[PDB]
Amino acid sequence: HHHHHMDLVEKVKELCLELEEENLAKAIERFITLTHGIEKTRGEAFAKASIYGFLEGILTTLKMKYSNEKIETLLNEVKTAREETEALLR
Amino acid sequence: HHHHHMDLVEKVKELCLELEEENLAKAIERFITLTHGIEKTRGEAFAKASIYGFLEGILTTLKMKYSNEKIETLLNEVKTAREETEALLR
Amino acid sequence: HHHHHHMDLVEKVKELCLELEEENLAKAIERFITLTHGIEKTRGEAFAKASIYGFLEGILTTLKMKYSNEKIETLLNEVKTAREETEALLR
Amino acid sequence: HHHHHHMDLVEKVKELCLELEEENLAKAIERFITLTHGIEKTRGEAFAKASIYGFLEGILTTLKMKYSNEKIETLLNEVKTAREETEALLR
Repeated sequence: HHHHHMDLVEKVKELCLELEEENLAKAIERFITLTHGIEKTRGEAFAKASIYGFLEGILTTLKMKYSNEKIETLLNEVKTAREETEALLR
Repeated sequence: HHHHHMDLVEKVKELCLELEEENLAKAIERFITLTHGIEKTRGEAFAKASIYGFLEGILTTLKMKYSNEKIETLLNEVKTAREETEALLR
Repeated sequence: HHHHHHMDLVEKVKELCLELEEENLAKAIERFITLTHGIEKTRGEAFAKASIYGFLEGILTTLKMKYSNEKIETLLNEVKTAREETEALLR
Repeated sequence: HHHHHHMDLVEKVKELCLELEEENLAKAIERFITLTHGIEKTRGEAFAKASIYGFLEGILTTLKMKYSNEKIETLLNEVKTAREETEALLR
């Protein structure tokens, strides 16, 4: 099992609450909010790489101020989403 | 006073140590190293949006901890570089 | 901060030229951005952006020597800022 | 017919500014060029030249919006030539 896309961006914003990090999550929403145009102008992979990377940033430093199973689990999940996103077919 | 590319990345890995987050700096080094081919494979904006998003994710979370003037500074600098990177010419 | 980028920043500059009566100038930009579309194809984005942005700097700089409107410097700073990001590399 | 290229082109233009009483404009070209120094080593020569030339044309263009000097038009077409050549690929 593994979360993906908008789903994954939620399992994360979520864990941010469990960590009592309110603004952190509000930011994630404000960030994904702006990463709205990128979509059409640059394409889907570019749009995912930004967000997935941004979520990688977070889950990365959180994994320092806390040590839950969740974080690592998610971080590895998001990390996999990134690796799929940038990979090219041909 | 704005930084860019490798430089802005360096001035961020730097704030990490200043913050006593060596592992974090190590992480960025890893991230930047793993971005490696992306620039080749997907392009420069992709590689940039990818790494800048990550840096902004680290920074956005730290800002939810320490309160240095640097952090909010390096943040607006990262967001601005991400914005320019994603903008299209026509 | 509130920096403008790419086509949008270009668009701002043209506008500013209008807000200054300078029309043939605003008309000139379009002429320039148009006669430089393929560049992106052959040299890429950074190169394309470095030509247009440098071009806007040149415009914004000689006007800042004719008028006083704060919008000029504010705008000049952004194009300069955009140039710098565009030319920076990750190594 | 021989035309100006690179550094000399930068000078002829910087010179025209002086002969128009706009030395600040001239000092700008000076500082622009300074700032655009290592870029040559990072993005290549074609890149460095396209930014500086676009910059020069941006000036020559808006300049032309305030003077009837014959030199400007020619000085403009020259910078235009320099660019066309610079951005062209050997393929």
